[PDB]
Amino acid sequence: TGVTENTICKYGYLIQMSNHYECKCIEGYVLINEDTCGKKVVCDKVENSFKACDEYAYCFDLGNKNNEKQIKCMCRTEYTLTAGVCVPNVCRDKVCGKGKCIVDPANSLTHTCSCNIGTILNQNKLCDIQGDTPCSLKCAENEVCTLEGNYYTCKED
Repeated sequence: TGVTENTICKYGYLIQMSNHYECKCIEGYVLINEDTCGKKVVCDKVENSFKACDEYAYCFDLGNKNNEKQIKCMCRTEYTLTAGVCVPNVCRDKVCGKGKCIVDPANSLTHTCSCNIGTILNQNKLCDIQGDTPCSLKCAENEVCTLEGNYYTCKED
């Protein structure tokens, strides 16, 4: 199973889309897993290899028959680039319309689309249908569900 209403996001907070929950990271952090974030690290040392450097990305160093550092921010294993951002392999060059491609929690072998609020998912797994999903987050004390762009999130009053 992926992110649910009771999922705890390490160094991140819960957001709600039309048909799924997701974890979004605190300032200065990026996603390692669906529910885990780590500090965004600058890839400028071999000592920093495999540290978080972007969403689903970690620092990677190449020894191209060299002694110099050849380091870049690379998609973690089981992830690949799509539209300039690392995505799950099941999301390789997949489109969602008004939504975000994710791993399908009901079947890890396929992808699905987490649709922006105001759009629901069509039977072809495209976010191109107009529907309004109510907010189902459990917000903390002195907090209220707030629509921030494409996703609901709990915000302070």
